[PDB]
Amino acid sequence: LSQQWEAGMSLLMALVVLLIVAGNVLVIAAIGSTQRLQTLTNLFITSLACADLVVGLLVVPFGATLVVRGTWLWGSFLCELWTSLDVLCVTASVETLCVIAIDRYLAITSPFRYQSLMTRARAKVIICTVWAISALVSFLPIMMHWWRDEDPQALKCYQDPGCCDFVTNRAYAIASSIISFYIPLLIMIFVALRVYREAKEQIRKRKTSRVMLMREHKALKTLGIIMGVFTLCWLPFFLVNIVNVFNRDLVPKWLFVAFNWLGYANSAMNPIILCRSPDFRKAFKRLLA
Ligand SMILES: CCCCCCCC/C=C\CCCCCCCC(=O)OC[C@H](O)CO
Ligand SMILES: CCCCCCCC/C=C\CCCCCCCC(=O)OC[C@H](O)CO
Ligand SMILES: CC(C)(C)NC[C@H](O)COc1cccc2c1CC(C#N)=N2
Ligand SMILES: NC(=O)CN(CC(=O)O)CC(=O)O
Ligand code: NA
Ligand code: NA
Repeated sequence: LSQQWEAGMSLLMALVVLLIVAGNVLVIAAIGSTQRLQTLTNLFITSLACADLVVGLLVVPFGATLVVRGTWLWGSFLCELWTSLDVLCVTASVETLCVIAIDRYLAITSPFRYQSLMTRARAKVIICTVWAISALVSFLPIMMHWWRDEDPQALKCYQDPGCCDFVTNRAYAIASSIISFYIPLLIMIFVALRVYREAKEQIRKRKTSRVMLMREHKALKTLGIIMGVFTLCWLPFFLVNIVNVFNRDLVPKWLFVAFNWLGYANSAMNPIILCRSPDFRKAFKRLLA
């Protein structure tokens, strides 16, 4: 009966990996094969799809083995590398979303300046910077062991290569959460709501025709959906992360795990959301025979 749960979960995990990996490869292949999707924003979408792809290839497969076997198989170094890459992908995702929000805000409020100053290459640089900042805030604190807690339970986990629970001290939990997630999220949300306001003002009445603006507004809607779904998927984990460093009894392990998997599920969601934007849909239809 533990074998039918081990087999039951193995098959389900393999399908999660397939969906994440194939969906995000399909997004990247749509953008790379279609003139109409060669927009700056979609370059930023590429960054997201990449973080999702690292989630599907590296993070979920290690994680599934933890989930179904109930112990860590891969030794102490890969435990730390896995954790670091998990933390990095979440960080780079929320920083890219906050950049998309700011970029669009500047695009709609200064279309002339924006289109005369932004390039495909200058976007690729912003993206690079994002991943460099994300890797710094992610990798460095892990590497330096600034996260370690001094409780015996924590110390027993750290001595056991078969334990890979991210048991951290309070200081690290709060500070890493602020810097990796809560500040870029709050900024993304504030700025996105202003983009939404300004778009609304504009269609109501730019020299642009109202039909052209409505088409601009459909593509902005896509990005807003991705942002709201990212918020719904990750905010519970981050709220619970903080409750739990203050009282470990408030959040049982299996529940903590469930919240973390709702975050990982975000990486399946974007390609599916993109399926309903018209330009992406067309491209997916062509690509899949
Ligand atoms: C009118 C006065 C109202 C003031 C209220 C605003 C308060 C803070 C709001 C946003 C912070 C903006 C932080 C800027 C950090 C983003 C850096 C960046 O790289 O932006 C992406 C780039 O612009 C892509 O083209
Ligand atoms: C609870 C999640 C909070 C976090 C949120 C993050 C920022 C998202 C900002 C705005 C929503 C974007 C979608 C805006 C949709 C407006 C489109 C509309 O007009 O509604 C139906 C339309 O009329 C039919 O064509
Ligand atoms: C298996 C684990 C627990 C590894 N999953 C990590 C989670 O997906 C991402 O969690 C985080 C992302 C960024 C910053 C973070 C963070 C957790 C903490 C803490 N203290 N700081
Ligand atoms: N045996 C090894 O290769 C690594 N070891 C030690 C470690 O990962 O810290 C794992 C173990 O002792 O179970
Ligand atoms: Na992501
Ligand atoms: Na361990």
